[PDB]
Amino acid sequence: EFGNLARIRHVISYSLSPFEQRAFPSYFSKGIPNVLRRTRERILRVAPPFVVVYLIYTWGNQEFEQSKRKNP
Amino acid sequence: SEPEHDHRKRMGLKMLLMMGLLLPLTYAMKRHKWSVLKSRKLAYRPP
Amino acid sequence: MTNMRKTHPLFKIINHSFIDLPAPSNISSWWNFGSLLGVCLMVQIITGLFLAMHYTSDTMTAFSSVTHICRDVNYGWLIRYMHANGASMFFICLFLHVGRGLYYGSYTFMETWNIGVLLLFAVMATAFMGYVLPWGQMSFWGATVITNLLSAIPYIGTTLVEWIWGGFSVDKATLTRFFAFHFILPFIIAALAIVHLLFLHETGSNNPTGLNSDADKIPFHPYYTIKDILGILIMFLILMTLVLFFPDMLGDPDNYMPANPLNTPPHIKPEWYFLFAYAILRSIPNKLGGVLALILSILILALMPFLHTSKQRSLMFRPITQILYWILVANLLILTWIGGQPVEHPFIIIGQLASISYFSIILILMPISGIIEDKMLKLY
Amino acid sequence: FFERAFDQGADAIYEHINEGKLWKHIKHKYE
Amino acid sequence: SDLELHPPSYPWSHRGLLSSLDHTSIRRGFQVYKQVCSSCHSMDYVAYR
Amino acid sequence: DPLTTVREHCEQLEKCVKARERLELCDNRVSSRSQTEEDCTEELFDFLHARDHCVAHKLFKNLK
Amino acid sequence: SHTDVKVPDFSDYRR
Amino acid sequence: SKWLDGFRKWYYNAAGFNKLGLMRDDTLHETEDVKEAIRRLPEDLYNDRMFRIKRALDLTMRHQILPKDQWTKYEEDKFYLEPYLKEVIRERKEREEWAKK
Ligand SMILES: CCCCCCCCCCCCCCCCCC(=O)OC[C@H](COP(=O)(O)OCCN)OC(=O)CCCCCCCCCCCCCCCCC
Ligand code: HEM
Ligand code: HEM
Repeated sequence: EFGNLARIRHVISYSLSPFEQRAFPSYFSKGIPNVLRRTRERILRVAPPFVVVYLIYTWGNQEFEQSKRKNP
Repeated sequence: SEPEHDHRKRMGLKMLLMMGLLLPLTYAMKRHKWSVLKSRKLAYRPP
Repeated sequence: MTNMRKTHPLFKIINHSFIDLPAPSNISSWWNFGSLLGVCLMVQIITGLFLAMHYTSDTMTAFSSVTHICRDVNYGWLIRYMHANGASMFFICLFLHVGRGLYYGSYTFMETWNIGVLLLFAVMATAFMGYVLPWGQMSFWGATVITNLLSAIPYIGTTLVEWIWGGFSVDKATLTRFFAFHFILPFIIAALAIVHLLFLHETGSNNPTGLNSDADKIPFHPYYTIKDILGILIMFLILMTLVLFFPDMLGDPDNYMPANPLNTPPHIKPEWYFLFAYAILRSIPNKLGGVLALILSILILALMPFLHTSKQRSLMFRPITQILYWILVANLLILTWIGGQPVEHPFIIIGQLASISYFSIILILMPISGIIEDKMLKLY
Repeated sequence: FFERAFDQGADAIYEHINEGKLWKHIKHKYE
Repeated sequence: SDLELHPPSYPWSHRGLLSSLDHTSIRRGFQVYKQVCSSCHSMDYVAYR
Repeated sequence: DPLTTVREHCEQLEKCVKARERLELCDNRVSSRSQTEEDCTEELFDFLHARDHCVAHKLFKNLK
Repeated sequence: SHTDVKVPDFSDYRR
Repeated sequence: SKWLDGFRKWYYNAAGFNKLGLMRDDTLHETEDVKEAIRRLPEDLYNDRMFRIKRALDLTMRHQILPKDQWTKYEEDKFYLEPYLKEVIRERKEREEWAKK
């Protein structure tokens, strides 16, 4: 329902045609810092549970391979 | 146990060539369509 | 002169649902998994049609029929492996869809989430019964163990055991009931999916920021149309990569033997997307307790909208609940790994600790974390 | 003017990778 | 007991992603099966065609 | 037989030699007849695992 | 004033 | 205390809605009480709020954030929706109290 969704006053939007602009304007040289910024802002909340459960997995397999070992 | 193995890998090679031809075109079309939104600039002047 | 697209009795439905539908501009790729789920369901039915219209599945020689499909039917291996790995990719996309809804505060739609929970029950049932159908060794043992689980309840367990099974081991007609409503129930899944679409079209989509997106909305075509086509091509790449290079990676060798009730299996498990659920049956030492534990896990998934004690919808501005959420996601990964491994030391106590951590995170830890987050924001 | 060249090239790299292994390579001494 | 040995990964001619089978090795293994292994084991789902 | 050639031409690797002398010292201390259920099992798997890892490293070069 | 506005420089995106 | 205030400011900076230029009251989930809190706002606060939401959606669409000079610092994040929301909550509470008896 375009036309009766919201009420916005005094805003200006500028846009270009896709045929008068580049499809990949400075792709790598402006995309690598943003990807590194997002990774630095999110890896401290995503990664440490995965590191702890990798430690849990390795400890479990180490105990399973250490289960009997011809016990004296 | 797997008599289809050679023809399976032949269809896999066909798939890899098909997707290597297709997916750059679809990605370029998506970037071309979304380049209007990714170039949009917004201004707000209250009275 | 009139516009054909807005006055046609059949095309106004398709453009109001597909073309000029206003969608949020800042939608990421995660919502695209939902669209992938739809087309994944479609190709399943297509392969399912190819698994019935040429084929003769038997109550006694089902496995012989399946190997005659793989060997003596043209492209039968291809459609069989697309059916199996499409079930696997369907559960991958369904898990990512559910996690999207769980993370971005999309559970505030009540009836949409409830019929999603119904759809999840239906796809669990279809996947389990489809795994029962080809009549392998460990498929038979899993069907026997879980029908011994469900036979305990009076007048609805026992009566349906004698209804879905002519005899407990084998007689002249056993698997045709499993085949019958594994055949019909994905069409109920498709009907509940179009009800899912109807309710979402009533309420509108949701942005990842969780705010009112009505300031910036765009037509669905041609932005999200080409985004969905790109996602479908990437999904089909991965799907027949799993089909056509590594067909027995997400699968298992233990069901590639004929069924023999005299021969016990050394290691028994369900498929991978059932595995963590199987771990809950290894958690509580009660069969009825395990059944109610499965029902309670999907019921607290349905009950999650009542636990939203925060005044911020999405979790982009909620770091404590984000940390709790990723702890929960890794806890389900640990639960899948535990459900894979057999019942010994100390996998029993890892199962106990993982199950109580899962229930504590979903029940009590997340609303208290939201209360702490709201208290630290000078809100109350 | 590409589909027959597409299938021919995919087949050509398939027997270039697997030279001396497929059945068509050994339809000389086994016929 | 419960202790087992994991077999290693031999460098097969079909181990690779695009690697095909050696069909003369399949023929030689077939006459091995016919001349040795066919007295006890079976190939119930395999025909001569 | 080429795998036998592989067996004595990489038996002299230090880890499978070490597991081999673990196996012979176990064979020494089980022949004392201690009437137990104790065997030379795990080090036998360790020696076979090391020698089969060496074989799968370099078996198929001399084969047809 | 509507004459006080002008389009921004799109030089980093334009060809 | 002072250390609680420091961890509060650190948590505000790590929440991440100051990177998109959003204020604190813009991020409230639009329930019914919040909807008639917005409906009772004056025109200038409402227009600034709508521009802030639209700018946040525009920045989220390109996966970008504002420069650090343009971020919302702690002192200017005032509480403009707080009296409207609290009186809406109070009148809803007294309506519920009247309907209870
Ligand atoms: C410090 C920089 C390091 C890198 C150097 C280079 C610099 C990179 C750029 C850094 C920029 C600054 C940081 C930006 C990220 C945002 C802030 C952040 O993440 O802070 C760390 C966070 C603090 O917590 P926060 O949510 O912010 O709130 C504090 C309130 N007390 O704390 C955390 O996120 C820690 C969470 C730890 C969770 C551990 C969970 C372990 C247990 C999981 C078990 C799961 C399975 C259970 C199984 C049971 C059965 C066995
Ligand atoms: C209504 C359409 C469907 C029909 C007619 C159908 C029919 C069949 C048949 C005949 C089989 C046995 C053949 C085989 O095992 O390869 C089978 C297997 C299976 N089906 Fe379906 N199916 C349908 C939809 C689905 C859906 C939607 C799912 C996903 C939830 C699904 C999951 C499975 C699974 C997991 C197997 C076992 C595959 C295996 O042997 O590993 N099926 N189905
Ligand atoms: C049975 C398989 C399912 C299919 C085919 C399916 C299909 C879809 C489709 C096509 C959409 C719209 C695309 C989008 O915007 O994400 C969607 C959205 C949604 N689905 Fe599903 N869905 C399924 C399962 C579920 C389940 C199990 C849940 C509940 C956890 C769920 C909850 C939602 C929600 C909340 C949205 C709205 C997204 C938002 O605006 O935030 N879906 N689904």
